[PDB]
Amino acid sequence: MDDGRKKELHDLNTRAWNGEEVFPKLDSSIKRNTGFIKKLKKGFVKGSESSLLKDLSEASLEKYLSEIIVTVTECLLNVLNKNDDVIAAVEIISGLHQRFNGRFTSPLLGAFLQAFENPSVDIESERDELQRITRVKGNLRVFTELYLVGVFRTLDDIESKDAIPNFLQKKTGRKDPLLFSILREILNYKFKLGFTTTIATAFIKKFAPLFRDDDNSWDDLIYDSKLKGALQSLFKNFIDATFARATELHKKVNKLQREHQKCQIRTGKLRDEYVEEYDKLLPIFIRFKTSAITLGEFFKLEIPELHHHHH
Ligand SMILES: [Cl-]
Repeated sequence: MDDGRKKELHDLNTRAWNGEEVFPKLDSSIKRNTGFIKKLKKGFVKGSESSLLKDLSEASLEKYLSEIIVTVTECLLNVLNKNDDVIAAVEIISGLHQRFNGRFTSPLLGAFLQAFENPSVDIESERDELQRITRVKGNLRVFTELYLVGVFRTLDDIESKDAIPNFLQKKTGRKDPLLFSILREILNYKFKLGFTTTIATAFIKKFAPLFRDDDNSWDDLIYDSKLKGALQSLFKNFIDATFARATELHKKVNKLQREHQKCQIRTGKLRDEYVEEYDKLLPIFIRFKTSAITLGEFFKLEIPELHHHHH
C-alpha cells in the first residue's frame, strides 16, 4: 500500500468518523451473516480482503455486529508479521469502519488497546519475554497502520460505554497523542533487561517519517500535529536512557572480563567468579549495544564508547 492509497483510505475513514455513509435490499439471512463470520475467522491474510469487501457491499450484518467486533478483535491481535497480511487487515478494517463507523470502531479500538497494557508481574522466562515482545511489536505495527489510515485516531473516539485499558484511564486536560501514550507504556516494562529497546528500533525502522522532521509525507495522515514532536521527545529520552545503560553495562562487562583474564593467567582455571557473573550480564550488554548502535545510526548521533571483544 502506497502513500496515495493511505490518503484515499484516510479521506474515506475520516468521512465515516464524521458520520457519512461513504461505503457503497441487503442480504440479512443467517447463512450469509454466519458465512461472513466464518470468512473473518480464517484470518486477515493476503487476498482475503476482496471477498470480504463484497460481502460488506451485499450483506446486512447489523445484527451480527457484536460478534463481528469480538471476532475481528481476535483476528487483528493475531495478524502475522507479514507485510501483505497487514495490508489485507487494513483494507478489511477500513471497509468495516466505513460501513459502521464508531459503533464498530469504538469497541474494537478499546479492546485492541488492551494488547498494550504491561504485564503486572515480573519476567519469569526470558524466552517467554522474547515471544511477548514479538507479539507487542506486531500489535503495535498493526495499530500504527490503522492509525495512519484514520481508523484508530484518539481516545476521544471511544464511547464512555466502551472500556479502555487501565494505563490509558483517568486522562484529564491536554491528552498526549495516542501513539505516544502506547509507546510510553510498552517501552517501560522491565526496561533494564533491554528487550524493549527492540520495540523502539523496530518502530523507527518501519515508521521513519514520524521521526524525521523534514519528511512531510505522512502529515495529511496524522491526527494531532503534536505527534512528531511528542515522539521525538519520547525517543530522545529513551535514547539517553539506552546509551546510559549501555555505558553502565560496558564498564561492568569489561571489568569482569579483565578480572577473569588476570585470574586465568595466574591459575590456568577456565572458570572463576568473574566469568560466571560476566556470562549473566553479557547478553544484556549485547542487547543494549545492538540497540544503541541502531538508534545512533538512525538519529545520526555518535554512540558512547562500547568496545568489547567477546567469545
Ligand atoms: Cl496523534
